[PDB]
Amino acid sequence: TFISRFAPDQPRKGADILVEALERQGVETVFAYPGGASMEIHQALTRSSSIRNVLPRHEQGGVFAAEGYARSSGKPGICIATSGPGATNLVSGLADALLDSVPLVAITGQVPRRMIGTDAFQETPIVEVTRSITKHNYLVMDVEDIPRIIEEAFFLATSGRPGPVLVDVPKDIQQQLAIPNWEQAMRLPGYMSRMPKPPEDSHLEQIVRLISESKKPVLYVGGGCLNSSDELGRFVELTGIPVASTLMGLGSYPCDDELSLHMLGMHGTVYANYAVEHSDLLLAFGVRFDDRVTGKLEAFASRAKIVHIDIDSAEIGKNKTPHVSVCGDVKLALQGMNKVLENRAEELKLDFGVWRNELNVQKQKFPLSFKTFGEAIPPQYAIKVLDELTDGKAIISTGVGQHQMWAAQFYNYKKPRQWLSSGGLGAMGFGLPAAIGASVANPDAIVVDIDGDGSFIMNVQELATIRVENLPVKVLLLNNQHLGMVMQLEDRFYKANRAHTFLGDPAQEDEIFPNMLLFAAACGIPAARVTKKADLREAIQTMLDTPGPYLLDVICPHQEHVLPMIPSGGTFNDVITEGDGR
Amino acid sequence: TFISRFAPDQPRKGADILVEALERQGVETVFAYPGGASMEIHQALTRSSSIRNVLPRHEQGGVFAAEGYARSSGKPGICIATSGPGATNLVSGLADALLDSVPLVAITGQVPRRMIGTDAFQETPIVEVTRSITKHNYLVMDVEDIPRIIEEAFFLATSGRPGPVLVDVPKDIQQQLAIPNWEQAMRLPGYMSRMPKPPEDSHLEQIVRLISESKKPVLYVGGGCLNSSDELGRFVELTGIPVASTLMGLGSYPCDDELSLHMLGMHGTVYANYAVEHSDLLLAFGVRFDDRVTGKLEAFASRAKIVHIDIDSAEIGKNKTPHVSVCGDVKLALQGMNKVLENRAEELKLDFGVWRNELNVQKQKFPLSFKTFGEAIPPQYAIKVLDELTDGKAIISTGVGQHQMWAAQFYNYKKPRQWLSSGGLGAMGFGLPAAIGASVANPDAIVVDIDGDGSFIMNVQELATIRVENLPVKVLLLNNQHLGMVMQLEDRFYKANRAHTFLGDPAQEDEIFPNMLLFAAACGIPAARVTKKADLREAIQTMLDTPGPYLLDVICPHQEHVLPMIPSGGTFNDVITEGDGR
Ligand SMILES: Cc1cc2nc3c(=O)[nH]c(=O)nc-3n(C[C@H](O)[C@H](O)[C@H](O)COP(=O)(O)OP(=O)(O)OC[C@H]3O[C@@H](n4cnc5c(N)ncnc54)[C@H](O)[C@@H]3O)c2cc1C
Ligand SMILES: Cc1cc2nc3c(=O)[nH]c(=O)nc-3n(C[C@H](O)[C@H](O)[C@H](O)COP(=O)(O)OP(=O)(O)OC[C@H]3O[C@@H](n4cnc5c(N)ncnc54)[C@H](O)[C@@H]3O)c2cc1C
Ligand SMILES: Cc1ncc(C[n+]2csc(CCOP(=O)(O)OP(=O)(O)O)c2C)c(N)n1
Ligand SMILES: Cc1ncc(C[n+]2csc(CCOP(=O)(O)OP(=O)(O)O)c2C)c(N)n1
Ligand SMILES: [Mg+2]
Ligand SMILES: [Mg+2]
Repeated sequence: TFISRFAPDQPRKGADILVEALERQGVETVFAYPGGASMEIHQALTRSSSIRNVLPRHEQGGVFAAEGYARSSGKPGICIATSGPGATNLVSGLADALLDSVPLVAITGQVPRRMIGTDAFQETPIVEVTRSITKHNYLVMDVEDIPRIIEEAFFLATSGRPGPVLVDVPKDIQQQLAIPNWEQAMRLPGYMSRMPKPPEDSHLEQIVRLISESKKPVLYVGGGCLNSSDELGRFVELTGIPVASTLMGLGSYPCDDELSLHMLGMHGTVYANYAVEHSDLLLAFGVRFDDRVTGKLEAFASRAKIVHIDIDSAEIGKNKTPHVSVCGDVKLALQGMNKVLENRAEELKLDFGVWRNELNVQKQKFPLSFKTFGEAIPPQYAIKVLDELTDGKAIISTGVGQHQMWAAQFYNYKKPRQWLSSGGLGAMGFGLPAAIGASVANPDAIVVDIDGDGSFIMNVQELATIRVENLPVKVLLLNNQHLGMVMQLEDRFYKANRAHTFLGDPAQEDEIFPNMLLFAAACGIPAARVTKKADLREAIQTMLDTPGPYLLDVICPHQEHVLPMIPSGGTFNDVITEGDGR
Repeated sequence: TFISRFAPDQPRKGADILVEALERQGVETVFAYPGGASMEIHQALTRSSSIRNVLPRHEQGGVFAAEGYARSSGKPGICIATSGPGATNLVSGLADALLDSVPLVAITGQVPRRMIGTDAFQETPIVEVTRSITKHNYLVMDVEDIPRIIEEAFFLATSGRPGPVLVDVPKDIQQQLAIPNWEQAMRLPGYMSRMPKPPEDSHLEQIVRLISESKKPVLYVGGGCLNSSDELGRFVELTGIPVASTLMGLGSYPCDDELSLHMLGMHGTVYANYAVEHSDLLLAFGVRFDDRVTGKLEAFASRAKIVHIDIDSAEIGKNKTPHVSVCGDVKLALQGMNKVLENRAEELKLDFGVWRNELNVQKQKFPLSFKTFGEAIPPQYAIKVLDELTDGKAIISTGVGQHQMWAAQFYNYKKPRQWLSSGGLGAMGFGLPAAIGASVANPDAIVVDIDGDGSFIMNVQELATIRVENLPVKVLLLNNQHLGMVMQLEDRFYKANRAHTFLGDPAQEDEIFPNMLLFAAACGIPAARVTKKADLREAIQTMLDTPGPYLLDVICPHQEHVLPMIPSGGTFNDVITEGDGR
């Protein structure tokens, strides 16, 4: 029973209907940047006693904060912007939320309805621009459609395969007085008709049947299992199948477990890729068969029977045609298969110890390794220290690059929604704002941003947002003074010819530039810089123990390479296991 | 006779054809940020001995730098980015270059042709996204189309009404070897068929005829006259008609002249708006009748015969239907009308001294005024000092807000392409990167960024670009600690109820936050902060005299309001002339 701030017979502004529509959706936090087209919304936002607004310093930071808010909680992330340049600054976040399937709802202001199409002031057709980078978008043409469109937006953004939904609201609609109807149904007939039904018991038995007939099975877990942590953990108990996770599925199955193969793919471990290559049964639960995981599709699981489970019927048979397919919630498919495995425990043999001890041979032969040069800080080792000092219980957001892979390789995430990273779009500067939204969604959680010097500076303006909002965001900056991941491809395929990848000052090469500590100092954030490996443990411990925000400039040798590596479009027999830029 | 770096019978990479296509267009500077999809281009960029690359710290800064490069020189601005997040970061600049008609060419990398549509890694349909915010865009599907598409891109971006043109280049096309054909014609039949012919002598005489018959004529000059500085200066000699410029036409006719009415519109001077309201002939040369200039269209020049000259036939009669219309280059229309006025000098009376001395009455009755409170720095006065200390010969780029209007009101720009500001889209954070491109295009010019604390922080990362590239960019920061322009609308129409407009730290209200000096310090840039009006003249003089970059944190009282003001959709009888937030 919701309690409104207005009488049921009292006319109110359209912006008041919009804010109340958010309150009725359970929204507690929004990331709104004001402007002329959304000032009525920002005015009605102050009249709400339940919706907190985190004012960013850039709308790209606002939408990225809404992603980290969403990614670290499962709730939908809500960002608000004004028309024109405010909306165009959300584009990177919307395309990012789409490719990673993040529940997000973006509300942009717009010129009055009478002015749409005249190339007016701050007038851009944001609906036409964001049509291919959003799950769905709207353009409110009447104040009475506000409750229905907002309900459809949150339903579309959260149900099925989640994604971003944009709601363009003209200025005159925000000002028009009306009495909202909260009981009008949603106009989504063909969407709901396509919502997958619970999986049939016939499909689940044949999958369980194929498990007992298989000798070398591999679990291909991805971002679709973030809500099935317990269901997947029980499923491996009854089967004993090794688990290979994606960049997005990290945390679904604990990386520190003996059955874990960690990450597979281009930068995935050798033993995980070996398991998929030489498997006879591939259980692809909650994945989309990205090119960064398969490489040449004909070589991916070429000797394996593929079982694909998805909530998006478009992903099934999209890149790799499976044997058996199940269109539905993998959380339910695991629940059904679990009670089939325990009731048929005696019937089914289920002892793949020959197969996993074949993989454990590769696990000790080709493990995740890193060199330590003198006292220079290995970035891999620095992240391994953060794992130890936080007991693997810290929410980790990252940028995109070498530091992004090392944060995925050398951290043992125990639970899902702990690993926040742009994997689909791979957007730099995602780290710092995502940690902002994650800290707001989880106030009592250790939130650490493992960013790179190139990614960190892109949205460095959000350091002011961290201090103003008093958020205990930790910034573990892995400063390599380079556009590292691009530099690595230059060393491998372009004879180490630098093409605009150095980020420091060429007039002073051996001086670390920029001095990121002064960036934190400008925003009243305590900062420190560590260079030698001995001082690394205390420095990270100081960052964690110091209350509030903290930036740690961890200096790393730039010649490091992310290993192992499979070149774009290769097979398992093309994995690069050694080598750097020295 | 161009000199290629390759034999005419030698196959070369597609990226080498692309760079050579830029060299053949006279490109001397590009603003490129590397990525996996554009690494081949960045590799071929290093092999060029004539194209300098300014590496930004954010692609939004790269495209804004290309705008300032273009806006301050008339040459086309070229920015390059990678696929996915690199391209989505150009969106704000492309929509900005479209609404302000800035010649710009954007080159984005893309996944190989065989992968377009699979929602691949860093794969977004940038052509579909940017179709409504670009003059035109391309998707290269064969390496042999590179010379033709690049030639069509630069021709479309510069000819007619200029605008942005995007060229999406897949990765496999950059790698494909070929021998380019530089002599293939452009496939633009219906574009060139619509290119306006030189204006007929019949139209120009009737315009000159209407000038002698008119008693109260007003010149409505805009961004279309930036290339007609001399032609417009001679036209007013032969007619004596007062000149009212737009936010975009600033500098076309010197603001310090006795016939100048300065800016008209929402925040335009009272005497300029009075001239248009009580005119009988309105010469609208190079304008588009924006809502920020006309307000209620029925009241705009309601008693005036409207003569509209444009190179875009779509703008003629778009918002305000004119009497006489001329579709063509205003530079030629002025040349034709000039030689008609001097050959008919004796026939035509041409003495509007009764009308301009009627306007000079309003010029002294309601001039541009500002209060000076104690020793607090008036932002208007600070800009007036910069005009004096630079002799009005400094290239000025600004953000968007209160400081943007005061930089337009209280600076006497003597020549066009000296005033760089986002007027159409009104994009914040445009100031600092635009000054970067302007300084590269005009190395020996005084480049000053009159930015606001909200706009400056959005693209503050480009301070590293200024130091690395050793550009003498001056930053005159008008720090009001608020989202000023939005705060002003709160004081006027929302009873001064603050809705997320304060940018400092609420835990320490009287402390200036953030300390922007440490931002400059982090990037090795000398900085200073002035608070008292007496120290203002020496501080600005120190900024100018100090070689290289320099940031001046000018603190201003936030209660200041931009005056005069006409509310959105009003008439001339609705102008607000006094009032602030005190
Ligand atoms: C520099 C860089 C390197 C990278 N290299 C790698 C790498 O080596 N290895 C790697 O794995 N990734 C890598 N990526 C990331 C890669 O591009 C993809 O993000 C990754 O493949 C994601 O795979 P995913 O399908 O598990 O994630 P997602 O895209 O999040 O998975 C979405 C899928 O889950 C389904 N789904 C969602 N909910 C449900 C449900 N309830 N029931 C059933 N299905 C559901 C969706 O329908 C969809 O099919 C890299 C990224 C970057 C930036
Ligand atoms: C906060 C804010 C406040 C603003 N308030 C004002 C204000 O008070 N006053 C004001 O003037 N602006 C104001 N603006 C800016 C406003 O939105 C527009 O940018 C402004 O009206 C531009 O008018 P313009 O047509 O002269 O500029 P432009 O858009 O640059 O003019 C383009 C026109 O010139 C034509 N053209 C180009 N080349 C030629 C040629 N060779 N021959 C003939 N025609 C040509 C084009 O076809 C087109 O019609 C404000 C902006 C902001 C951000
Ligand atoms: C906005 C954006 N631009 C470009 C890219 C392409 N890119 C991917 S990784 C990388 C280099 C980033 O280096 P850094 O952020 O410093 O992390 P590092 O690899 O050095 O550890 C780039 C440019 C991207 N993913 N996003
Ligand atoms: C990216 C973007 N977001 C929002 C707006 C709307 N807007 C226009 S002016 C302004 C306030 C800017 O204040 P500031 O940059 O500090 O300049 P000031 O008015 O304070 O002098 C805003 C938010 C915009 N033009 N661009
Ligand atoms: Mg780095
Ligand atoms: Mg300001």
